[PDB]
Formats: sequence, structure tokens, C-alpha cells
Amino acid sequence: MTELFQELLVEDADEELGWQERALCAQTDPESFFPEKGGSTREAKKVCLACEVRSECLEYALQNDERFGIWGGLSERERRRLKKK
DNA sequence: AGGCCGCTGCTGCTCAAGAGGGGTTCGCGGGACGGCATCGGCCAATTGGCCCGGTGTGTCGCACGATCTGG
Ligand code: SF4
Repeated sequence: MTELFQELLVEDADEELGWQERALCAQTDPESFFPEKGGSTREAKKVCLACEVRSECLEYALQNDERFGIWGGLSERERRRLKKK
């Protein structure tokens, strides 16, 4: 349908700062990614599943070692066990 | 001979080598002190699963059956 022939051939920016700009969650409620009280961690996991820079997000999160929120489709203890493994 | 009334020339301002003695800085270190930063547990708390148990209302999968248009 309205796919623009996979981004088409009309582009003038020819400039990218980094993989932040390709983040899908930026098009989405930030609050849902930090479940307070008990919360849930599956809808935002589904959102991350379709992210095109999931690997980069996971790598950056692990390298900087944030212990809050859900990054790369994984929550805190998945990151912790991956770090410990 | 002094005072004074003019002339007349001149000048000036402006537009284009050690040596000693003493208080102070800072500069390294140098370590001591106190403090805040990091890591096993840990249980019973909101959301959200995950279902029983009743019908109904309303979509969908297909049976009998009538009307109508084309073949
Ligand atoms: S993987 Fe990272 S960048 Fe992608 S949507 Fe999830 S949190 Fe955002």
C-alpha cells in the first residue's frame, strides 16, 4: 500500500546522528517502558520486538549498565543474568 | 629723555656583578580521617493472567427454499 517503494528514492537529508533516531519507542509512550508499582512488561516487549535497532539498544544499555526500565526487549533481571552469564 | 601711536617683521596654530640573609609560597607527598557507594537476600503487594459459571446479542458456517436475471 503506502510503502513509498521502501523509502523511495527521494531523500535530501543524507545525514544521520546515530541509532537513536531509528528508535521505535520514541513513537510511543515513554511511561509504559518503566512499569511502576507492580506493572507489566509484555506490551512494551512486543513494541521492542519490532524495533529495527534492538541489538544496538541492548548493546548500549549493557555497556552503560542501566538497572532500570526495559531495553532491547529485555527487563532488568534478564540483563542481569546475561551479564552474570 | 620717557611715554605713546602706529608700522613692520617674526613666530605660532590649524585645514588639507656578584654574594649573603630571611620570610613566604607552593608543591609534592603523605597519610589519616570520615564518609557514602556497592552487593547477597525477600516477601507479599498494585497491575495483569486465567479461568468457572450463567444466559443473551450478535457475527459466521453452513442447510432448505423463493425471486430474478441471464444463458
Ligand atoms: S529496543 Fe530499545 S530503542 Fe528499540 S523500541 Fe525497545 S527500548 Fe526503544
